[PDB]
Amino acid sequence: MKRTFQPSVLKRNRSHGFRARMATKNGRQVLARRRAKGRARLTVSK
Amino acid sequence: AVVKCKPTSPGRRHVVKVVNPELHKGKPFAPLLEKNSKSGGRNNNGRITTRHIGGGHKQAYRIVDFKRNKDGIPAVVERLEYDPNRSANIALVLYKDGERRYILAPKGLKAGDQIQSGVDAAIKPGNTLPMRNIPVGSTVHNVEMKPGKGGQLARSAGTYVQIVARDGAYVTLRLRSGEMRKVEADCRATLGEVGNAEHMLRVLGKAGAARWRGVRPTVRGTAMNPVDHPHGGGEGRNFGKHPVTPWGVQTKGKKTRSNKRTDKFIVRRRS
RNA sequence: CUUUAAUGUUUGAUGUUCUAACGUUGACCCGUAAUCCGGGUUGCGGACAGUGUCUGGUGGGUAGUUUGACUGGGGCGGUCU
RNA sequence: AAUUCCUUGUCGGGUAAGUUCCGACCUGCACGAAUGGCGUAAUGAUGGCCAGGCUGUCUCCACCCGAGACUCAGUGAAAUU
RNA sequence: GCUCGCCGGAAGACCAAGGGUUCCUGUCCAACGUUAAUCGGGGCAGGGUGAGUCGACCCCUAAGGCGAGGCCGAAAGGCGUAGUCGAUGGGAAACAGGUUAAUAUUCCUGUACUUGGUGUUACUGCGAAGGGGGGACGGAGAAGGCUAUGUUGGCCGGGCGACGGUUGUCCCGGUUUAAGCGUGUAGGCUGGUUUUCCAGGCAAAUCCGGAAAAUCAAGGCUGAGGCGUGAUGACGAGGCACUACGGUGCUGAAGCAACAAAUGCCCUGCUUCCAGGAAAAGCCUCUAAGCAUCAGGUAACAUCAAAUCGUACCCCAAACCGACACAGGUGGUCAGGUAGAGAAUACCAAGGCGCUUGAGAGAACUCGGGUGAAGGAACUAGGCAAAAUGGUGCCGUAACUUCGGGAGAAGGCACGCUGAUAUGUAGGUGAGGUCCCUCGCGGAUGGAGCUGAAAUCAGUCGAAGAUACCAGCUGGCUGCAACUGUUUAUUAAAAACACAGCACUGUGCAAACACGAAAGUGGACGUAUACGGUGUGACGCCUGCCCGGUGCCGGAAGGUUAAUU
RNA sequence: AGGACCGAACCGACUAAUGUUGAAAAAUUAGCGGAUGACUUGUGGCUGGGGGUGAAAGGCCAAUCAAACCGGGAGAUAGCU
Ligand SMILES: [Mg+2]
Ligand SMILES: [Mg+2]
Ligand SMILES: [Mg+2]
Ligand SMILES: [Mg+2]
Ligand SMILES: [Mg+2]
Ligand SMILES: [Mg+2]
Ligand SMILES: [Mg+2]
Ligand SMILES: [Mg+2]
Ligand SMILES: [Mg+2]
Ligand SMILES: [Mg+2]
Ligand SMILES: [Mg+2]
Ligand SMILES: [Mg+2]
Ligand SMILES: [Mg+2]
Ligand SMILES: [Mg+2]
Ligand SMILES: [Mg+2]
Ligand SMILES: [Mg+2]
Ligand SMILES: [Mg+2]
Ligand SMILES: [Mg+2]
Ligand SMILES: [Mg+2]
Ligand SMILES: [Mg+2]
Ligand SMILES: [Mg+2]
Ligand SMILES: [Mg+2]
Ligand SMILES: [Mg+2]
Ligand SMILES: [Mg+2]
Ligand SMILES: [Mg+2]
Ligand SMILES: [Mg+2]
Ligand SMILES: [Mg+2]
Ligand SMILES: [Mg+2]
Ligand SMILES: [Mg+2]
Ligand SMILES: [Mg+2]
Ligand SMILES: [Mg+2]
Ligand SMILES: [Mg+2]
Ligand SMILES: [Mg+2]
Ligand SMILES: [Mg+2]
Ligand SMILES: [Mg+2]
Ligand SMILES: [Mg+2]
Ligand SMILES: [Mg+2]
Ligand SMILES: [Mg+2]
Ligand SMILES: [Mg+2]
Ligand SMILES: [Mg+2]
Ligand SMILES: [Mg+2]
Ligand SMILES: [Mg+2]
Ligand SMILES: [Mg+2]
Ligand SMILES: [Mg+2]
Ligand SMILES: [Mg+2]
Ligand SMILES: [Mg+2]
Ligand SMILES: [Mg+2]
Ligand SMILES: [Mg+2]
Ligand SMILES: [Mg+2]
Ligand SMILES: [Mg+2]
Ligand SMILES: [Mg+2]
Ligand SMILES: [Mg+2]
Ligand SMILES: [Mg+2]
Ligand SMILES: [Mg+2]
Ligand SMILES: [Mg+2]
Ligand SMILES: [Mg+2]
Ligand SMILES: [Mg+2]
Ligand SMILES: [Mg+2]
Ligand SMILES: [Mg+2]
Ligand SMILES: [Mg+2]
Ligand SMILES: [Mg+2]
Ligand SMILES: [Mg+2]
Ligand SMILES: [Mg+2]
Ligand SMILES: [Mg+2]
Ligand SMILES: [Mg+2]
Ligand SMILES: [Mg+2]
Ligand SMILES: [Mg+2]
Ligand SMILES: [Mg+2]
Ligand SMILES: [Mg+2]
Ligand SMILES: [Mg+2]
Ligand SMILES: [Mg+2]
Ligand SMILES: [Mg+2]
Ligand SMILES: [Mg+2]
Ligand SMILES: [Mg+2]
Ligand SMILES: [Mg+2]
Ligand SMILES: [Mg+2]
Ligand SMILES: [Mg+2]
Ligand SMILES: [Mg+2]
Ligand SMILES: [Mg+2]
Ligand SMILES: [Mg+2]
Ligand SMILES: [Mg+2]
Ligand SMILES: [Mg+2]
Ligand SMILES: [Mg+2]
Ligand SMILES: [Mg+2]
Ligand SMILES: [Mg+2]
Ligand SMILES: [Mg+2]
Ligand SMILES: [Mg+2]
Ligand SMILES: [Mg+2]
Ligand SMILES: [Mg+2]
Ligand SMILES: [Mg+2]
Ligand SMILES: [Mg+2]
Ligand SMILES: [Mg+2]
Ligand SMILES: [Mg+2]
Ligand SMILES: [Mg+2]
Ligand SMILES: [Mg+2]
Ligand SMILES: [Mg+2]
Ligand SMILES: [Mg+2]
Ligand SMILES: [Mg+2]
Ligand SMILES: [Mg+2]
Ligand SMILES: [Mg+2]
Ligand SMILES: [Mg+2]
Ligand SMILES: [Mg+2]
Ligand SMILES: [Mg+2]
Ligand SMILES: [Mg+2]
Ligand SMILES: [Mg+2]
Ligand SMILES: [Mg+2]
Ligand SMILES: [Mg+2]
Ligand SMILES: [Mg+2]
Ligand SMILES: [Mg+2]
Ligand SMILES: [Mg+2]
Ligand SMILES: [Mg+2]
Ligand SMILES: [Mg+2]
Ligand SMILES: [Mg+2]
Ligand SMILES: [Mg+2]
Ligand SMILES: [Mg+2]
Repeated sequence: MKRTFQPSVLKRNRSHGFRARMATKNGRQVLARRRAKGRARLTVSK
Repeated sequence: AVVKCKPTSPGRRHVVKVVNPELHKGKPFAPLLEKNSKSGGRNNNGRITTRHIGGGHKQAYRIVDFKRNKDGIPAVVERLEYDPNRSANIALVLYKDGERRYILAPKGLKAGDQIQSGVDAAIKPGNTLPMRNIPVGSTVHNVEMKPGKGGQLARSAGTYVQIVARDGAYVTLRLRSGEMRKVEADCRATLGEVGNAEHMLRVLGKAGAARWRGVRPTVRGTAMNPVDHPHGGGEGRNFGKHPVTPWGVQTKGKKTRSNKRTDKFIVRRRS
């Protein structure tokens, strides 16, 4: 029974990472929404 | 030489293959190869634009001399080879100064022959001349449309063009579709027909034999749902519609050519 | 006034020719170490093609919607002043 | 008849007895020639029918081997009201 | 601790992804563990990961991403040139033994190798953002030579057996050794050498390509394994002394041969087929600009440097994805013995486990199995389930057929053990010895030793000899679809979809068509024997009448007809 | 030679029984189909919601599909309970 979540660090960073949020105009507004909300962690990069 | 295969298997029963024993068996010429990759019918937007493409064997690209540009230097044919990128064969020629090139193989060309290009060449197959110097009525292939551009007409296997009439600065040609076209007489053309005239006698034989050529299955429009194809829908086999394309245009009888810039070069259409 | 020819104005249409607008996914040189782009020499088309405004036709390819009530359950039949 | 309502049409074969099956008739409610017509060797976890072997499927059930069910010690739910 | 049972192509061992202290030691039993707990992957404290050679980093590129200028677009932004990123691919180098509670190709012992920097000496023309070579490449098949490994014999050490026999043709154990260096073997590919010239490689070339002569015929490249050395070493049965009954230290015999043998290596080889099978750098070579007592290049010796990050542990799972200590899922590697065609199957080796509730009893009923008198589908929607056949060799085999098939059609006979032919046969492999030799990992001859099916004849045991596990039920008529294939992840696998084949129709290349306000891109680096759309669906015999209706194609004499004036 | 034949690994999913507050939000056990190819598999990449992809079932697009999920218009409207 294969599941939907198959982990991979390389493809997690290439999609939801910080350097991928800041490349597009709509991805930088995600960070501005999470900075205004007050999130301890902005992106997945750890 | 078409050879029918014996029916030792259901998929081998109807196969007819064309075999040429004079083709080179080893590897092709290294300096004249390149790299091309499959596309799958997708364009730079990522979407499918041409349907029923994808898969197949891997191929290389061979640089063929479509211009036949160097003049006054004879060449001698060395071998006939198999080109996966086209239905005709090719021939590797060696020029007198020591330069090698790939050309289309005319019908009746064999290793040891002589070829020549320019305005002072003889009228023998495989020679390239401007159409001012070619007698009216000759059968030619690899025809040009603009002087210096390169050959564009009659490049498949067994095709040719017929020189019908010369009128000043224009020569009239009969294309394989039975269409009359005027072309500037400065354009070049190669004498003779194209080889591999037996190409059309082959029979693939099985479904898998077409997947080796990157062709994917075609689904009939009437087998889909109404949302998909204008032909879709039905409880049983109901059609009751005028046949059309998947996008809603008459698929039978309706002309689609709309070009007004180059109608002055067409004498009469194929009909 | 009718039927009519002639000198002369208004031009409407039909071809032919030309090159300077315009096109070139023909060849060559330079920026330049570059099959994009730009500039120049040349050949070929040429007031055609094409684009903007207005306009007649076609247009389930797409969109928004309509498709009545009574009724010994609803439809069919009948009815509505 | 993957099509035939009436219909389990009528005749023959197979069964002691056959609304299913095989072969024919034509009266085709409402087959028919690339929304293909009629055949067709091989192929099929394809639909229907008949035989040989085989048997607890059955006449009609009987005994035996293990896991629960039952009693004892420890832990300890649920729908519903 | 002694017995019992289970897995053993895994339920053993090692990598990768993923996780992150679960690793080791001391200590505790509140909560966690489907029960108790002195135990734990639980609580608290301390300890543990050592690299010039393994991986990352680094040089180079594929698909693809971004993109100075640039083209386009109400704005945001889209595409793209020069460039620059991007492995799942290409590029230099290390092996054996010992050691810790926990790390080791990293530490220690022995023996090695690679790439640069500087210095000395000796010869000499060096030089790229450029040319050429190479790197560099498919599927299938077959044979030969080897190795890993295994069996047996010899050798060494030990034993003389709880119950009949066991000084022998008896029993148990061991018989191990690497990278590196020299040799260039089975075998594979290939003609070498010297002069002259050229419209080619964007200029140049002595390099590659081409052309014309003369001379010699063997030159060169690649290559498993074996042998010598590494190694007078390390390892090793066992014995000996204590013990803080965990273990410490010393010594240490033999360490050979034959036969069988891979899916691994020679092999990126050879043969053959059509569907015709990546790029760039590292590397070799050639010159241009420039320098020419210089800088540079080659060689011998000395010496320096190789930084930074990962390294514990989970080994197809109690630590990863499934809410769980969940009968599920997870890429690659290794591959012992007997029987066997086998990586199936049965029993075992190395190794690992008995699945975190037990003790009784021996009711109905439920689940998984074993056997059954006479009958044999009478059951039932339906032979659903169950029962039955099942191997090798030989004999034999119908209609029909597209001549391949049908066909393993159907059906039948033999099968164990012992003896002889033959104190072990045909065959396989092969040491001495003899001769020759361009002398070597050589050639011929020779046959000791080792291994060894299959058959025939005779005898013999049982109810049964393919004795267990394993392992087709068969035949006759008929509808549908030619066939292999695809499909409703999770109630439908089919007659539905596809298919090779056929026909109509559009397209002359800045092609028709499709994604796109556009620039562009696919079609295609293709050119009517090509590409797109539609229907039918192998093959055989064929495809008849209708243009009134709807649709489409061609023509423009006449009527009506928009903006415009 | 073979979209060839029998059959393990590997890929699937035709029948029956159990399970159905399951060991499991699709499995287990016994048989079953393909198994050199239209095959299967690791890593990375590309196509985005009136859109993609589809050997075509209205199938699949993170246990969600005759139009995904999140946030907003928004306290939509509700002659109805
Ligand atoms: Mg792109
Ligand atoms: Mg087709
Ligand atoms: Mg459908
Ligand atoms: Mg429609
Ligand atoms: Mg119908
Ligand atoms: Mg109709
Ligand atoms: Mg002109
Ligand atoms: Mg104009
Ligand atoms: Mg106009
Ligand atoms: Mg509508
Ligand atoms: Mg509305
Ligand atoms: Mg009403
Ligand atoms: Mg009523
Ligand atoms: Mg009836
Ligand atoms: Mg009768
Ligand atoms: Mg009966
Ligand atoms: Mg009767
Ligand atoms: Mg009966
Ligand atoms: Mg009857
Ligand atoms: Mg019946
Ligand atoms: Mg009948
Ligand atoms: Mg009849
Ligand atoms: Mg009729
Ligand atoms: Mg019909
Ligand atoms: Mg018809
Ligand atoms: Mg049909
Ligand atoms: Mg028929
Ligand atoms: Mg049949
Ligand atoms: Mg099938
Ligand atoms: Mg049947
Ligand atoms: Mg019968
Ligand atoms: Mg019977
Ligand atoms: Mg019986
Ligand atoms: Mg009973
Ligand atoms: Mg139980
Ligand atoms: Mg409660
Ligand atoms: Mg066992
Ligand atoms: Mg097994
Ligand atoms: Mg890790
Ligand atoms: Mg912890
Ligand atoms: Mg502890
Ligand atoms: Mg207690
Ligand atoms: Mg407890
Ligand atoms: Mg702990
Ligand atoms: Mg390394
Ligand atoms: Mg990196
Ligand atoms: Mg790129
Ligand atoms: Mg870009
Ligand atoms: Mg820019
Ligand atoms: Mg790079
Ligand atoms: Mg890599
Ligand atoms: Mg490498
Ligand atoms: Mg070291
Ligand atoms: Mg300790
Ligand atoms: Mg360890
Ligand atoms: Mg070591
Ligand atoms: Mg060391
Ligand atoms: Mg040490
Ligand atoms: Mg180069
Ligand atoms: Mg490679
Ligand atoms: Mg080959
Ligand atoms: Mg050996
Ligand atoms: Mg005794
Ligand atoms: Mg005794
Ligand atoms: Mg022994
Ligand atoms: Mg020994
Ligand atoms: Mg040799
Ligand atoms: Mg280079
Ligand atoms: Mg480790
Ligand atoms: Mg692991
Ligand atoms: Mg394991
Ligand atoms: Mg447990
Ligand atoms: Mg588990
Ligand atoms: Mg074994
Ligand atoms: Mg067997
Ligand atoms: Mg019982
Ligand atoms: Mg029972
Ligand atoms: Mg009985
Ligand atoms: Mg009995
Ligand atoms: Mg009996
Ligand atoms: Mg019987
Ligand atoms: Mg009956
Ligand atoms: Mg009955
Ligand atoms: Mg059955
Ligand atoms: Mg059975
Ligand atoms: Mg038959
Ligand atoms: Mg079977
Ligand atoms: Mg019937
Ligand atoms: Mg079929
Ligand atoms: Mg499926
Ligand atoms: Mg289903
Ligand atoms: Mg034809
Ligand atoms: Mg045509
Ligand atoms: Mg059809
Ligand atoms: Mg037909
Ligand atoms: Mg007709
Ligand atoms: Mg008509
Ligand atoms: Mg008419
Ligand atoms: Mg008309
Ligand atoms: Mg096959
Ligand atoms: Mg089969
Ligand atoms: Mg099979
Ligand atoms: Mg089987
Ligand atoms: Mg099913
Ligand atoms: Mg079922
Ligand atoms: Mg199977
Ligand atoms: Mg199964
Ligand atoms: Mg992936
Ligand atoms: Mg869509
Ligand atoms: Mg699509
Ligand atoms: Mg439907
Ligand atoms: Mg909607
Ligand atoms: Mg809201
Ligand atoms: Mg509300
Ligand atoms: Mg509002």
